[PDB]
This record gives sequence, structure tokens and C-alpha cells, in this order.
Amino acid sequence: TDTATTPQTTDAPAFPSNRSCPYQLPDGYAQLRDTPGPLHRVTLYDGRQAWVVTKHEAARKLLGDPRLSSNRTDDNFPATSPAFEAVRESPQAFIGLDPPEHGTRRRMTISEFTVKRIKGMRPEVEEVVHGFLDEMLAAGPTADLVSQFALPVPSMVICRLLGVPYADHEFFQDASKRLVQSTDAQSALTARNDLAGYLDGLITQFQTEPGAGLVGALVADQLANGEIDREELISTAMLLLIAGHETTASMTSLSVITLLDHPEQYAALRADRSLVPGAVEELLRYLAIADIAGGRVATADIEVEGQLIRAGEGVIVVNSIANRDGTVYEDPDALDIHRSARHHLAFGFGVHQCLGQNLARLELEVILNALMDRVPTLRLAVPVEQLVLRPGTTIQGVNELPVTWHHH
Ligand code: HEM
Ligand SMILES: O=C(O)Cc1ccccc1Nc1c(Cl)cccc1Cl
Repeated sequence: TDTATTPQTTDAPAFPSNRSCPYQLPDGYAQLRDTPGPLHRVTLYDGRQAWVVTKHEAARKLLGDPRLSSNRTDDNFPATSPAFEAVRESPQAFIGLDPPEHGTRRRMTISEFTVKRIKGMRPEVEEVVHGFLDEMLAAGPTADLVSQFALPVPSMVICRLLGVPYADHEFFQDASKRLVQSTDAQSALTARNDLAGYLDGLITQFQTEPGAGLVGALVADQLANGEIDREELISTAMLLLIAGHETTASMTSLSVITLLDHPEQYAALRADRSLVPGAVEELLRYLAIADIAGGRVATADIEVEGQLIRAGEGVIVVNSIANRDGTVYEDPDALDIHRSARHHLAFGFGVHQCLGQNLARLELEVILNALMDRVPTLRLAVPVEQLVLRPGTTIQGVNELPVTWHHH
């Protein structure tokens, strides 16, 4: 059988790409960033072509365009790995809904994420952060920052918000990781079913004995009024549980790696804590850990600066690339905790903009202040070159981060 004997250059490169450095664009993404025009063709894992959005203002425009639907069950939604077919087959939380249905479900959860509520959560967050730090610092001279700090902290916080008992954390933390990091459909489906069966039992328990937290409130109110389906409640709680776990944990580990590679800026941050909120925004822009959250499908033709998105085409708004748009962020590939990182897209834009964004901002501020206060000598226990980054088909991050510090 004959083989390929011609040049292999394509104008639709394979997407997504994997990071080789935790805080820099994959080489292929830098190329997309540099090509003029808002859109570029890519080839997804199964050979199907899709569009990516690579510029900041076009990304805002298209995330705001109701002709780009968030319906993951659509046959033309841009799947980036075989594991996505698990979500195409499963019931949908409001992240997969379009207006008006999106708003009726999202509004059932917003009361837990208001600015006033986030402010009232600071003592619990600080207590949780410092508690896990107490344990880690006492347990040995080295640690895995991920399993001992980065993951348990947001896990405990989101479980309190939801009413999910932390006694079961080994089970649902493992199931959350399996679902988010699954590479095939069968392991994704099993992880989803594991969480679904758990949450289903929690719902019945709350119907017997009304419970705390957001799940308790949805059971007692919207579910008892038929305003949400039981299966929808499960999907909604599952989305909040997984996002509340995995996103902040990834930001924590990648922020530590990044700050230790920029010691001048880390030292400036320690000397002036009023810089921490701005540094968190810059880290969000720079690390942009959730490109997998940009998929859309066109329900009508859309004209974009001379290019045409046709009805039925998949579109991925790649916020990591849009966040490196030099017409918005001067010298976009430089970390600068003093820059204005305003208007970044790490949380999206428009009706689906991250519900948890200010909880995440609170958590990362408390976490960075606590690391600088309690472990100012924190350092990586292995070279950055020995770390293993997750692939571009999931939330960016590291699954293990060996660290050490000065003893007690
Ligand atoms: C820590 C950093 C985080 C990042 C970078 C991030 C990123 C994102 C992005 C980019 C979207 C837009 C998805 C889209 O347009 O389809 C989104 C939506 C969402 N995020 Fe976050 N997220 C973070 C933390 C959290 C946390 C802590 C929660 C807590 C529950 C959360 C819950 C949600 C929900 C429910 C949505 C769907 C909003 C909607 O569809 O209306 N996220 N997130
Ligand atoms: O988005 C979903 O429906 C669930 C899901 C599963 C695996 C990986 C990511 C996600 N969602 C997701 C998104 Cl789209 C953005 C931020 C955080 C999370 Cl957990």
C-alpha cells in the first residue's frame, strides 16, 4: 500500500494542542494567534473541520451572538475528544442551554454566588485554606501540592455551598477527576453515572429530611414545584461540583509554578499584598485553563469580517489565544502582575460567563496570601521539566506537583 509522498503542511491544523510549558501557548496556538483574521480552520480528533476564534474582540462578539448555540446534544457540536460523546448523550445543565431556558435554570443557582454571599464566605475559605496548610506543613518535609492542598480546599468549599457531605470526598473527588480527564467515552460515562447515582440518593434524602446548601434548596423549592426535573437537578449539581473542584485547583497549582518561574514578580507580590487581586486577574488571563469551555454550533449563517460561519458548523472560542491578543494586552506573552488584565476571557463573556468567577477570585486571593504568609520558602521539589501537564482536551493543569520548604 502506497503512503504519503507529498508535503504535509495543512491550513487546518489538528486541534486542540498540548501545552509543553504551563504558562505559554502551545506552538500551534502561537501560530493561530499570529495569523490575521478572527477565525481559523482546524481539524478535530475525528477528522471533522471546525472554526476557532483567535482574536479578543471577535471572541466577545461571537460569545454574545445568539446564533452560536451552546447545545452539546447537537450532532454538529464540536467534540474535541471521544469522551465528549458522553456529554452529547447525557442530560444537560444550563451550560448547555440557550436562552430562554438557560436563564430559568441559571437563576435557580445565582443566589449562592452573589458578591454579598462570596464576601460572607471569606472566613470559611480562610479557615479551610489554613487548615489544609496546617496539615500539609506538619505531615512531612515534602508534599504533593495537588492532592494535599490545591484540590481539597476548593472541594470542601464547594461541597459546603452545595450541601454535599465531605465525608464522601474520596468517592466524588475520584469520580470528578475521572470524568473531567477521561479520554474515552466509556470511562467518562461510568464516572458520570457514578456521580449521578450519588446525587440521586442525596436528593431523596433531602426529600425525607430537608437539607442545607444549594442542593437542599433546589429539592425543597424548584423540584417540589416541578420547575426543574430531577435529572436536571442532578446535572446542575454535578456541573457545580466538578467546576468548583477542578478549576480552582488547577489555577492554584499552575499559579505556583508560574510565580516561582517569575521570582521578581512573586517577591513584589509578597511585599505589597494590595497587588494580589490584580495578580490573580493576570494569572487568570495568562493561564486561561478552560479552552475546553468555548465550543459552540452555528444555527444560522454568521458573517465575521469577510469570513462566513455556515449553519451547522462548529466553532470553538479559544480564550487562551484571545487572551494573548497584543491589540488588547501589550506584550501579551509576558507575565506582568502590574498590567491591566481587565476584559480578559478566561471566564468567557455574555450569558454563559462563569457563574463561579468571583468565588474563584476569592479562593485564589486567600490561597496566594496564605502561601506567602505561611510558606514563604515554598519551592518545587523537582525541576519544571519533570512535571507532566494535562493534554489540551481537558482543563489545563498538573496532576502532581512535588513541593518542599523550610522545616518548622
Ligand atoms: C477557577 C477558575 C475558573 C475558570 C477559568 C472558569 C472558566 C469558565 C468558562 C470559560 C466558562 C464559560 C463556558 C461557556 O461559555 O460555555 C465557565 C462557565 C461556568 N463556570 Fe466557571 N471557571 C472557573 C471557576 C468556576 C467555579 C469555582 C465554579 C463553581 C461552581 C464555576 C462554575 C461555572 C458554571 C456553572 C458555568 C456555566 C455558566 C453558564 O452556562 O451560565 N466555575 N467557567
Ligand atoms: O462542561 C460540562 O458539561 C462538564 C465538564 C466536563 C469535563 C470537563 C469540563 C467540564 N465543564 C467545565 C467547563 Cl465547560 C468550564 C469550566 C469548568 C468545567 Cl468543569
